[PDB]
Amino acid sequence: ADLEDNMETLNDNLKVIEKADNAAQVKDALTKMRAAALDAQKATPPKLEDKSPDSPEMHDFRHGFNILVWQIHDALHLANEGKVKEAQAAAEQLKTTCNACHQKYR
Amino acid sequence: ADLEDNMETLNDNLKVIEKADNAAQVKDALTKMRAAALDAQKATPPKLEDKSPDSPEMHDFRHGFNILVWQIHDALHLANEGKVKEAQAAAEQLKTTCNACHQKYR
Amino acid sequence: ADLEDNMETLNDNLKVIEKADNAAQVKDALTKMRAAALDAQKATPPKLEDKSPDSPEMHDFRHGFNILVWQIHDALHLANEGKVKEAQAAAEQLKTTCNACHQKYR
Ligand code: HEC
Ligand code: HEC
Ligand code: HEC
Ligand SMILES: [Ca+2]
Ligand SMILES: [Ca+2]
Ligand SMILES: [Ca+2]
Ligand SMILES: [Ca+2]
Ligand SMILES: [Ca+2]
Ligand SMILES: [Ca+2]
Ligand SMILES: [Ca+2]
Ligand SMILES: [Ca+2]
Ligand SMILES: [Ca+2]
Ligand SMILES: [Cu+2]
Repeated sequence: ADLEDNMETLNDNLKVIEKADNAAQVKDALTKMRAAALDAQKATPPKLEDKSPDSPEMHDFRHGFNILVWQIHDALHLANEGKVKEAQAAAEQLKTTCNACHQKYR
Repeated sequence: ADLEDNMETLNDNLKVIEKADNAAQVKDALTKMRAAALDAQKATPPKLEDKSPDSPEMHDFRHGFNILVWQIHDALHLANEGKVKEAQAAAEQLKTTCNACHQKYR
Repeated sequence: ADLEDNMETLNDNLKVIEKADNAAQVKDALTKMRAAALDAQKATPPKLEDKSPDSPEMHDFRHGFNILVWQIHDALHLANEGKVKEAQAAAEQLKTTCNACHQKYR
């Protein structure tokens, strides 16, 4: 997928996670987010097409998904255990990471 | 290790995983695959020696191991739990990822 | 944080882990190490300021944290399970990875 299909996959599944009722549904939505975040790590954001492919800011932009992918990983494991409320809370606190990168390059 | 020693480590341990009987053996072979996949992520594939070190295709080639390393991670956790059959099935479905990258740069 | 604040976070938490008594304390210190190791992956080490931003040695330097981040991950999961002694032993065997990179670029 391209960058914004991924971004609309991170967002849709955030709402799904906040509204889910069993482990399976949270586990399902986080698994999608992780694939999306990894695929996103390829792309070149609009704001940085006018700069060099290995701009430091292009490296800052890839590092931001590592933070994100590692927090989906913790969230996912809570879900695999069945601590649904804890998994829901972890997913909710991802918006810090989404919106840190957002104000830089969005 | 170099690129093809790693590739022959991914392959040998695939057969090992498909033929194992306890959690320990699957866990052992997947742990080897993860080290191999990470070490592989360094290398420069033959097909891309004649292109620039930061070719997009050299970045596509490193991204492919992330997909791979993250699916070994799930497989490994099933094994740590003891769901041997589920871990065996996850390892089997890695060949999609092996052969996606393969037709591009192998 | 900058590179050496991260390095002094990896070190402080190593001692903390070796001296902890419950799962929670090990889990706490490893979680800090993982954030530190990821943040460190950005930086450019002193020894390699006088070389190109995408030196192979600058790529070797980022690969070293993957090895490190993936071994904190295993350690952390032992701690989440409550195998404190096993988690303590995993953290102790990280110094191989710390000191492999150290003799290259420290
Ligand atoms: C950088 C490391 C980012 C992280 C982490 C997240 N997002 Fe993101 N986002 C980023 C960029 C550069 C852009 C602009 C891309 C563009 O096409 O203009 C975006 C955009 C979005 C969007 C809008 C999609 C669209 O149709 O325009 C959404 C809905 C979005 N981002 C959501 C989102 C969520 C929920 C995140 C955390 C889970 C998240 N993003 C992380 C860069 C980055
Ligand atoms: C790219 C991201 C790859 C992934 C993921 C996997 N492989 Fe791979 N493989 C890749 C390249 C560029 C090459 C050519 C390297 C060369 O030395 O010519 C290969 C090669 C192999 C081989 C052959 C080893 C040899 O002696 O020539 C094998 C056995 C192999 N690959 C196996 C394999 C398996 C089982 C994978 C999934 C677990 C896998 N590879 C992933 C690139 C990539
Ligand atoms: C490279 C991939 C490294 C890994 C993995 C670890 N360290 Fe490291 N370390 C690295 C460099 C290039 C440097 C020099 C940076 C500098 O500021 O000079 C260091 C330095 C340290 C330090 C000293 C901090 C200071 O105030 O100078 C410490 C205490 C340290 N490193 C500890 C440490 C530990 C405990 C590690 C494993 C858990 C570890 N490092 C990994 C590069 C790399
Ligand atoms: Ca949209
Ligand atoms: Ca609900
Ligand atoms: Ca509901
Ligand atoms: Ca061979
Ligand atoms: Ca068998
Ligand atoms: Ca057998
Ligand atoms: Ca110091
Ligand atoms: Ca003690
Ligand atoms: Ca004590
Ligand atoms: Cu895990």
